[PDB]
Amino acid sequence: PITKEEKQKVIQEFARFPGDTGSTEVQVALLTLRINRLSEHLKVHKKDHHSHRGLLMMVGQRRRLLRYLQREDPERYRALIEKLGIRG
Amino acid sequence: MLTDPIADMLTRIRNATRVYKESTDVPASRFKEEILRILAREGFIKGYERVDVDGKPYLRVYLKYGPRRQGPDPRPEQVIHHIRRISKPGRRVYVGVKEIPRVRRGLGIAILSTSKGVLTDREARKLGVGGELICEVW
Amino acid sequence: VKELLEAGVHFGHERKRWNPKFARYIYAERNGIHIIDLQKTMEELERTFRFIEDLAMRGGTILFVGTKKQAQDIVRMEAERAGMPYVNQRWLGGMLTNFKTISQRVHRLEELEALFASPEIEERPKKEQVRLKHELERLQKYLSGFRLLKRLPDAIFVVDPTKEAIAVREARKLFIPVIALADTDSDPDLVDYIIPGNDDAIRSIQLILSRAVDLIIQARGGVVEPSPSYALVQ
Amino acid sequence: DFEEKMILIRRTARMQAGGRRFRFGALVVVGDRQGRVGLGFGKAPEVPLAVQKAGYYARRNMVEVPLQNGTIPHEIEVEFGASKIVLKPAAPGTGVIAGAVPRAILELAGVTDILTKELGSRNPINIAYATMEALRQLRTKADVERLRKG
RNA sequence: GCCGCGGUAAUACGGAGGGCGCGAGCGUUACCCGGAUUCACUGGGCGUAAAGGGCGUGUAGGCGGCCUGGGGCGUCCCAUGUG
RNA sequence: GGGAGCAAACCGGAUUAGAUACCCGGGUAGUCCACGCCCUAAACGAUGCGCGCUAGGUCUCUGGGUCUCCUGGGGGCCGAAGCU
Repeated sequence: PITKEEKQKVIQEFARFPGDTGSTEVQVALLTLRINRLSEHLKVHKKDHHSHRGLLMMVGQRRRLLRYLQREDPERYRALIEKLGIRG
Repeated sequence: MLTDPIADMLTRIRNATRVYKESTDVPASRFKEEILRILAREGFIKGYERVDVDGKPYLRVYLKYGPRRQGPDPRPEQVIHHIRRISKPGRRVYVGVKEIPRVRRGLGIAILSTSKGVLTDREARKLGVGGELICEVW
Repeated sequence: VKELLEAGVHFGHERKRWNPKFARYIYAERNGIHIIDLQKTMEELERTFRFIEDLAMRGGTILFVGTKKQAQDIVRMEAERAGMPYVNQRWLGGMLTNFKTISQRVHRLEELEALFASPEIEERPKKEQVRLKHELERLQKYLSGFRLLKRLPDAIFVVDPTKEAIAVREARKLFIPVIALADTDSDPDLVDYIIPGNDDAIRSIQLILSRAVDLIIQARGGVVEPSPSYALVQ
Repeated sequence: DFEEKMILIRRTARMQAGGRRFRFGALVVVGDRQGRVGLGFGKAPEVPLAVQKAGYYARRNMVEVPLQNGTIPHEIEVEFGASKIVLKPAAPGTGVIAGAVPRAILELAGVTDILTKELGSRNPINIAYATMEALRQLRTKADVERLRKG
């Protein structure tokens, strides 16, 4: 899966400030990481549907967040979405 | 997640009562206490008071019931045999001054929110106003 | 005098097979059993006897009942030793509620009680000599304490209510003050004068039933010593 | 002894070898006309017997109808099983506007003016017991605040 | 009119005596509202009576916790025009 | 592509008045796999989802604790009030 070690790298990379174990920026960055991972997966196990479902959720959840973000603040929205390179 | 907190308060009350309980704790809400104050200022409950369930501020609401009864089902009659919200979030209910309800041929009440405070089927009428027909008790 | 007696060995009963209603009368759960709060017990005893007394002094009859073995006998005593009707055997259905009709048997009792001593015994075949004689054995077997007054009670005292809740019911439909010694395996609500306390250990039963009859008599004149309580009392 | 007018009488039936056996149900109302009405449903092998029992059972079951000026104290809706019923007090000299049942009962109730309506199942028996619980649930400005003393 | 009636004793058909109703009218057919809380805002429902979508994800839309302040569109009051 | 067993259809044998069946002996597609369609059902708890409120008892799967007990999640039974 994802090493605690790698998972952190992400977190430490998006934390709006030292510490910051949660938050939008993060929750998103994280979901993403999981998504692609899971993506690449199913891109191999088309037959693995149940897991597909999980993607969607992960997928929507991210939608949600960004939406809040975009709403609350556009600035760091463009920022995040940009750095993660999303919304295609 | 509670859509209409008020309708809840009533229900919490409408349930605690149906079983004969000392007091019930409805979650803190200025506007809620109003329906409470009025609820008591009209003699439907012993009264109430603020509390806190671990940083969680609620409102103890003491229920008033009747005298024990003679015969089967010696269950004491209740002060509130009926409370039901009117204006719901799914359908706001507004009334003009001439439209205010006449709860239980006068024996009843009809709390409601007005531009100038929270009044009842008489009070508001006396003030000659109108507003969101919050509900009705009796 | 009171406390000590009770505190002696006459409180705390049924365990884990209770009724939440009766949660107002109970101190704690020691090693399993529910330890009823005597402190409160007392308070209730009061109002109860108050009533009893406020009735025992106005020419009112009471009906006691206890159809459980671990409390039969005694109830038989305390009743005769007070002239207060009672039920020790099978509490027939519709007694209070169908008195007029149950009475019909009481009358049938004497109907025989009289034919018992008579010259008509010279005749009559063995068929009936056995029929009647037997028909009386049982007849007399159930009404031994349900005769006295040919008028409904002004109240009724009882051991385990729920055990005889049926009587209770009858009582309640006919509007009749209900008083009784109930433990944790019963619901108060439908009990007017509640004597909270053990309903099986004859120890508590005797006591609470004893001081009850005395009190029934204190309002009549003739204060004496207790009644035959011990004979095999543990 | 009061007015004693019977709502309805019927002939039920049961099955058994050789044939069906009958019985009769009589529903009766008994009111003085001052605020006391009783509702007794009597069943027995024969019309008369039924009737009577209804009366007896009735008297044994009555209720204090808190009249007022000749009408009810306030409006009331009472659902009893399939049946439902509305009761609205009308100004004096109005009439007792209700169906056979609520009437027969309300007439002896003592009311002279009351607006009504049977809702849901119109079954006699049930509307009958329905009407009762209706009355049996009425209130006066007195016994109203009599409760909200405090 | 709905329920139903007539198979050789029909209060249901046809005549008669009688009776009830309304009356210069009385009936019939047609159509609208009612009763019908039987499209249900007032005022209904879906476990077995007709009625939960095979399940999920989610767009629009509908609905929304607690506290303080600004605006005042909804809402409410007064006056006036109008009707 | 694969094919042992079973098995609509099919053929025999019986049963029966008949037996296009139930029972018996055989038997193909299918049932299997890959990839792609079809998208139905007594697709049932015949009970939409989310949240709040309203006695307990019992046994059971699983998590935590200063572990005869307390507390969290799920599945069953019996049942307060109340509903029908």
